[PDB]
Amino acid sequence: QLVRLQTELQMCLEGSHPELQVYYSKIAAIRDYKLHRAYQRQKYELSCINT
Amino acid sequence: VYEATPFDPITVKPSDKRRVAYFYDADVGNYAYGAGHPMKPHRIRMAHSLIMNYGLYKKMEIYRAKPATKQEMCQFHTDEYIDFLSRVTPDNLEMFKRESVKFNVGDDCPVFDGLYEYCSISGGGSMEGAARLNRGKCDVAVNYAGGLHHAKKSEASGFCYLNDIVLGIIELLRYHPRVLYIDIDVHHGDGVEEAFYTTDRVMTCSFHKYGEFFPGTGELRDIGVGAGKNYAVNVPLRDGIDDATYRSVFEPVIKKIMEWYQPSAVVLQCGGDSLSGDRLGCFNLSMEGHANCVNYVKSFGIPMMVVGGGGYTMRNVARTWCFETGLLNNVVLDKDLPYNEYYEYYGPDYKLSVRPSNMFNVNTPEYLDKVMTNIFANLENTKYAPSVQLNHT
Ligand SMILES: [K+]
Ligand SMILES: [K+]
Ligand SMILES: [Zn+2]
Repeated sequence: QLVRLQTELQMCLEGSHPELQVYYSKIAAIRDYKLHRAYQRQKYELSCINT
Repeated sequence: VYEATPFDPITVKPSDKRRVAYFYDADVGNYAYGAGHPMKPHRIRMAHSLIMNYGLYKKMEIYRAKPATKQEMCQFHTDEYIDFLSRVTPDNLEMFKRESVKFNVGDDCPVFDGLYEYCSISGGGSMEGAARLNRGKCDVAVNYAGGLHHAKKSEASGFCYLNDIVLGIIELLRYHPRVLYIDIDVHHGDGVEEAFYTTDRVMTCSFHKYGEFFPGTGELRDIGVGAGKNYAVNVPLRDGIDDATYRSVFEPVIKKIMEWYQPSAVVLQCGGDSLSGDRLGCFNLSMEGHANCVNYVKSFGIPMMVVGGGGYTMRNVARTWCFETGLLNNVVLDKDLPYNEYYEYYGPDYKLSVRPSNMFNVNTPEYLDKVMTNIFANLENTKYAPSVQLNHT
């Protein structure tokens, strides 16, 4: 169990083991969402200044 | 002489179209009474925004009118009053302690930076609207920076410092025999009524709330003195009046005035302290109920001059003014507000709506029957003699 646990620990501290890859496709969504909101803000603001 | 009915969908009639001249001055929003005061000119600016972003500017003509001059102000006010207004600033008030005491200045009507300029803008817009109406250019003339109807010929009263409606009607009277003035604020339109009380050429008609209220005047038995007797109509009302009630009271009074007085230039004050949710008024009117008045006064077909007034919750005045202005152009707008620079202030669902509450209506079929019968009685001594050829008003 030492072999297995430290193999997973130093195979994970790079970023490849399952647990850290189940929280990374759950936070990239949050960042993508915030960025989409920023873009929509600017889109509405500029098309307001235009008119 | 009053039967209560349901409130019918407001709807523009296609047989008449107008030429709206809208007056706005990008400076006006920039003045502020003080820290906590309920009067905020900024709301006029807010309404402008919606007019731009709804696409409503494309059927009317938007003008800045030149500010009114000192000697155009002294057509109604005194020289001492106007000279005080012109010389007093928030910095030298200590050297006017007599005049401030003497002209009703200091708590309900303070002095801010830009007082005289704000007054100039209001008066200018009103007089230029009247003049353009005299020259046969426009049919309706809108000026939301004017309507400060509580000001006295020698006194500041009730957030108002200059009576621009008096100047407007004076300019309208150069070419017209008979001018009607309608006042649907929640307070009594007392400056205009005190100004035109002993004449028969201006008929004032107020729909206000009489009680332990402001200003304290305008009873059912105050109907004019001298040759102006029966030429001042008051409709006192109680709390809670809503759209159906208000419409059934408002329509027949106005229609009988139009049939008897036969005026042929209407001024319309469209104050907004008579809406549900206002912070000083106490009525329970919707946006459709407050706009059906405008629609009815417009369905007659004589030169109208629409002005502003009260409204102390900015959101609701802005929305109802934009909706009314859309209605003057034969356009029923859409309920979803377009994105604009004030896409706050419109919580929680961002729509073109003013919502009523459930508070109770203290006005019942007998009080109103009595009031309207007294009025219909007072309102038959105001016709024109049989030999007097008119111009089909
Ligand atoms: K009124
Ligand atoms: K009068
Ligand atoms: Zn008022």
